[PDB]
Amino acid sequence: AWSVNNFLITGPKAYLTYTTSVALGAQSGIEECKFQFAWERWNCPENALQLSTHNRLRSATRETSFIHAISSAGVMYIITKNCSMGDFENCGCGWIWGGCSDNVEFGERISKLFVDSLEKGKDARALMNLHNNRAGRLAVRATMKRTCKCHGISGSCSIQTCWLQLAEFREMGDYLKAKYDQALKIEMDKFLPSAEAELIFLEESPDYCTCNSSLGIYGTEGRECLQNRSCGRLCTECGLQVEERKTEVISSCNCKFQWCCTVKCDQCRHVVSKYYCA
Amino acid sequence: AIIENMSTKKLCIVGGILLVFQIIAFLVGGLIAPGPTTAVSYMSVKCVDARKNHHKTKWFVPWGPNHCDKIRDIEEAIPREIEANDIVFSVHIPLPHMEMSPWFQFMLFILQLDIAFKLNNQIRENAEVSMDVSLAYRDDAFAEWTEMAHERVPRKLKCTFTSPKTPEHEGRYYECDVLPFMEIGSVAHKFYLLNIRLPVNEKKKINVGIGEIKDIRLVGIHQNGGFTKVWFAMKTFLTPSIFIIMVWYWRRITMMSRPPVLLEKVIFALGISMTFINIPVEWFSIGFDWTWMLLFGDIRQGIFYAMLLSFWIIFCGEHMMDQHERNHIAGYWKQVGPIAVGSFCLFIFDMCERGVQLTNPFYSIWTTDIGTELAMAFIIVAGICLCLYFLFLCFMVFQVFRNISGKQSSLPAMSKVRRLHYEGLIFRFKFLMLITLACAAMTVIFFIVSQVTEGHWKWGGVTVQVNSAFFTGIYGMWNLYVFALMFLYAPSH
Ligand SMILES: *[C@@H]1O[C@H](CO)[C@@H](O[C@@H]2O[C@H](CO)[C@@H](O[C@@H]3O[C@H](CO[C@H]4O[C@H](CO)[C@@H](O)[C@H](O)[C@@H]4O)[C@@H](O)[C@H](O[C@H]4O[C@H](CO)[C@@H](O)[C@H](O[C@H]5O[C@H](CO)[C@@H](O)[C@H](O)[C@@H]5O)[C@@H]4O)[C@@H]3O)[C@H](O)[C@H]2NC(C)=O)[C@H](O)[C@H]1NC(C)=O
Ligand SMILES: CCCCCC/C=C/CCCCCCCC(=O)O[C@H](COC(=O)CCCCCCC/C=C\CCCCCCCC)COP(=O)(O)OC[C@H](O)CO
Ligand SMILES: CCCCCC/C=C\CCCCCCCC(=O)O[C@H](COC(=O)CCCCCCC/C=C/CCCCCCCC)COP(=O)(O)OC[C@H](O)CO
Ligand SMILES: CCCCCC/C=C\CCCCCCCC(=O)O[C@H](COC(=O)CCCCCCC/C=C\CCCCCCCC)COP(=O)(O)OC[C@H](O)CO
Ligand SMILES: CC(C)CCC[C@@H](C)[C@H]1CC[C@H]2[C@@H]3CC=C4C[C@@H](OC(=O)CCC(=O)O)CC[C@]4(C)[C@H]3CC[C@]12C
Ligand SMILES: *[C@@H]1O[C@H](CO)[C@@H](O[C@@H]2O[C@H](CO)[C@@H](O)[C@H](O)[C@H]2NC(C)=O)[C@H](O)[C@H]1NC(C)=O
Ligand SMILES: *C(=O)CCCCCCCCCCCCCCC
Repeated sequence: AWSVNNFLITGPKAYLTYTTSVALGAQSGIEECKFQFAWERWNCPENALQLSTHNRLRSATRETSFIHAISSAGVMYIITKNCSMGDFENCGCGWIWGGCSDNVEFGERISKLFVDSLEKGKDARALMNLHNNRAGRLAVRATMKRTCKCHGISGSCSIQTCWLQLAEFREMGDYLKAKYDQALKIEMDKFLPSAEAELIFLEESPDYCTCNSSLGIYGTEGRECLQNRSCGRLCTECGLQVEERKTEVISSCNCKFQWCCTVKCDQCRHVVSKYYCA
Repeated sequence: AIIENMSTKKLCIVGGILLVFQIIAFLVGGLIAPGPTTAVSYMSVKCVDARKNHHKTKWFVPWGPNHCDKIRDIEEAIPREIEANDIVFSVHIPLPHMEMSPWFQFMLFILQLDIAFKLNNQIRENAEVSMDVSLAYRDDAFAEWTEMAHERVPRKLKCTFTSPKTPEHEGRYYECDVLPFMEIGSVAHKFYLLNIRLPVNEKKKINVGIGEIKDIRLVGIHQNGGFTKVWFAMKTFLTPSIFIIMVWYWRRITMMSRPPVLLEKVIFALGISMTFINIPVEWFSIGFDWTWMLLFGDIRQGIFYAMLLSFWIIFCGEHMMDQHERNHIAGYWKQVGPIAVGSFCLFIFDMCERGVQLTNPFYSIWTTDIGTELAMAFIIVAGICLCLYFLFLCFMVFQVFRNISGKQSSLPAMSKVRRLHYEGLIFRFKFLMLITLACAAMTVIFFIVSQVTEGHWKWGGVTVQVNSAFFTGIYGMWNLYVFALMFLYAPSH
């Protein structure tokens, strides 16, 4: 669904040079969603992105609500950076009289038109996706940090200029994961309304640990985790194997550092306690 | 004087006219002028200097036809083998296909470094960032750049990491204070190019242990170009009214047998200071570029504040019905004591902070170890002077109220000639004191409201910018205050 080809055919006009960045931002949200779910029974697999469009009744789970929100949030984040980096000509604009919209309403609107156009229908599932996409965009605005500067009389605070700055994408992933832990199951249509900043799903998730090829479930088999903590209860309950490999891993070690850069390092050998669940 | 002779109806009428003018002053800012300032955030483009500096500047351009070879994100310099001094953070201040105009009139830049938390590489106890900053200007596209300033800009990194230092939180950004970067006093040219370089040296500690910088941001602040035009219109409308009323006031004063008393001369000086403020000098900044305009506009309003405090204290002192005659400024250790010393200290502070910024746009008095000490000492002395002046003013208010209470027990037992004189003096003092208290209360209340509010409301179908409404309303209120001072306390027929 969140592909460059889909954003092209099923996408707004008059904004055609953004489609490469829109799909790119949707991928940024997915890889964040994969990170946030790396220790769970559902590791945000890329299968539930194009195969999750049809069979809406069996794809209206709590996990697809996170899919839409984190992808819509990623588009807003990536476009805002593009406008701040000068990658797009006019982002917000009068310039002489009053300035512009701080290149975040443009990112929100570009995200809005590109991802809302994807849902062709207006059925019960379509209302959910429009709600979840809006919730992801609001999570971006809510997570923004406010900083201010005093430049008054002799640098005093008689006049103060305040501006909103985007937080790092990890903050919003944690924010949306928290909203995913508290998700609302709706009854037959997205009767009563729901809060604008809350994710909503329609059908309960299935038993993800059990493998089901048809339902796009790969099962909780042959997966790394941590015991120290989340797994074990996610491995011993479903899966009669733990199988501590204890295989050596090579990583960076004893490096000299600068603010960035390619640096002088070496090779460092040490065994680790990596696990493969089931 | 005029305040003595006028009846209650004429006083109410002039007060109502002033009230209408003040409502207009609120409304011009609220419903016409946009926000006072515009803060626009920039992301630096990390260009790559794949050469050796041959004493010829390159002016790495972030975007456009001759755009620099750039890396979209750090850790791309490891596969490409890019050193620390080969990354040039470049920002084009006019965001693409926009252009700065002389209607902005100041250009504040501040840096927001993004530093990732790494267990091996952390920020030292006293981390200083040294930046080889080069700034350039250009009026026409497809033309060369010209260097405005190029000097090393050292800043101290006051960064903190609220999150725990466990490896589970590695890669998170430091929560760091904003670094003051530059403020030029005029928007001379349409386009500005800013190249920031961070050379490193291990033999001598420069840019060592400053953390793991990912990106550096930059916020551009200017006066919105629309608030400037409304401010200019207001100043142009206010200068002739104040000038004419002051000329009329002094012409009436220099028409009586008696020489002017101290209070009238102080009112004349306050009118002179208000006139000095509202002379529209800044129109000349649209055709000519003068970086000293902020200093001029700072000194003007500092002078007016000092003269207003002096007028308040002298008005309170002169209105006590004591045996002493309190003309002849020599004897006012209450006025020249704290007010003059505080004004001189603030003048030294602004000359050492905004005055040095003229030659070096990146100079900040807070970066020096002893410079910040001297500056903070100056503000400490100024605050002590202000507190002492407030204490003296409260003492004088208590004394004059006690004197009024003492006299009022013996007004009926007078010769109904000087008795009317004393009753009028008491009434005038109380009337102006209540007006001054109301004006100060409005100023403080609306200042707090503006400082706590986002800036714009939506009670109706149109946004109401209260931030610029504050500035226009306060300007008009104090101009009308001086106008009423020069009209009420003027000689009459
Ligand atoms: C808005 O802002 C966004 C980020 O904030 C930008 O996203 C960035 O977009 C660029 C542009 O595509 C992407 O970065 C690279 O994209 C390449 C696309 O493939 C292209 O390859 C050729 C051009 O190089 C050409 O055939 C085509 O034009 C084709 O489209 C990727 O190939 C590239 O892959 C990276 O990762 C590979 C796997 O790790 C790695 O092997 C690659 O190495 C290559 O490049 C390095 C460095 O030049 C060389 O040293 C190697 O030898 C090898 O040649 C390469 O490192 C990479 O993804 C990407 O989508 C994104 N970048 C980031 C960091 O997010 C948007 O572009 C902005 N919007 C606008 C309008 O500008
Ligand atoms: C948004 C508001 C902006 C600020 C508003 C400022 C207004 C403050 C109101 C303060 C009221 C002061 C009056 C105190 C009471 C007083 O003094 O005595 C009262 C006087 O009653 C009155 O009629 C006072 C009328 C005052 C009308 C408002 C004053 C406005 C004049 C100048 C304002 C200065 C600029 C302030 C900002 C301008 C825009 C508002 C009774 O006196 P009396 O009858 O005993 O003796 C008669 C006397 O001999 C007359 O010749
Ligand atoms: C938490 C406590 C809050 C403290 C409140 C501090 C008080 C005021 C804060 C704001 C100061 C005034 C706002 C700035 C407006 C201003 O200076 O306009 C100036 C005009 O200057 C003025 O007339 C402002 C006068 C402000 C007077 C403040 C007095 C308040 C008194 C407080 C103490 C009360 C004592 C009462 C004594 C009573 C005695 C009887 C012109 O600006 P500009 O053209 O030079 O260009 C600058 C412009 O901003 C853009 O270019
Ligand atoms: C009632 C008085 C209150 C103070 C009580 C006195 C006791 C102690 C005083 C010391 C406390 C003052 C704190 C000031 C700290 C300070 O230096 O702040 C500085 C900036 O603050 C200042 O520059 C204050 C300068 C003076 C503020 C008033 C402006 C001038 C006022 C009137 C103009 C002249 C009128 C003369 C009247 C004289 C009357 C005596 C920045 O610190 P930062 O780096 O941490 O923050 C960065 C910020 O974003 C930059 O804009
Ligand atoms: C705004 C800043 C840059 C300072 C501006 C200075 C002027 C606004 C001041 C300083 C000298 C003043 C003047 C000094 C001399 C007088 C003469 C006075 O007219 C009379 O004395 C007539 C005598 C009579 O009654 O016959 C009227 C005010 C005036 C012009 C003053 C008006 C205003 C002036 C020009
Ligand atoms: C995969 O999921 C499908 C549907 O959720 C399962 O099919 C159901 O299996 C139950 C077993 O108790 C039957 O009662 C239902 O009638 C089945 N429904 C359909 C539509 O076939 C299936 O068993 C799961 N597992 C596998 C291996 O396919
Ligand atoms: C920030 O630094 C504000 C500007 C500093 C004020 C400038 C000093 C002006 C001196 C005032 C002169 C009038 C004094 C009246 C008392 C006799």
